[PDB]
Amino acid sequence: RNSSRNSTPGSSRGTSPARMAGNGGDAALALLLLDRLNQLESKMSGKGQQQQGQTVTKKSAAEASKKPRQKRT
Amino acid sequence: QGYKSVNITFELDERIDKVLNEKCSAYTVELGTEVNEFACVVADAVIKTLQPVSELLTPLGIDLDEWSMATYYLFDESGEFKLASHMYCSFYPPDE
Repeated sequence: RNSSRNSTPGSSRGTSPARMAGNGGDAALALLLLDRLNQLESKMSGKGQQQQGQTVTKKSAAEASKKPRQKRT
Repeated sequence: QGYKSVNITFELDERIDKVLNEKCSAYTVELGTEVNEFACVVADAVIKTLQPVSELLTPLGIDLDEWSMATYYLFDESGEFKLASHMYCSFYPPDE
């Protein structure tokens, strides 16, 4: 119902485990928000990404350790 | 020249754990990154990429309003400031 094509459940029956890890894929309800927004914000050229995470900040972490600033007072 | 990148766990446990651990858990440090800016940087990445949705995140089970207003502390063992391969980003002190 609702879904017929694309995305499969994976494994359903099991009694004797051998690998322990490997049911079908990753995430069940978080895949919608993750895929939609994480791929929506992507504007760089690549298409085939294997490892996520490389850069985050440069001016925020380097300016705080190089030049200390006071807050409130 | 080289960057030291590591994986962090910010509140993640049984929800969005592997999702953000594989997508936004590898940050660059040792090139001038601290712990306070580390908590604010992880909070900013998750709040910048995941927050623009809200539609699925609010019925999902999380509030998403305590991740942008409330900050977490980063520790490695018991409660010390050190840089390791896997750091723990969670709340430990009392709330005022």
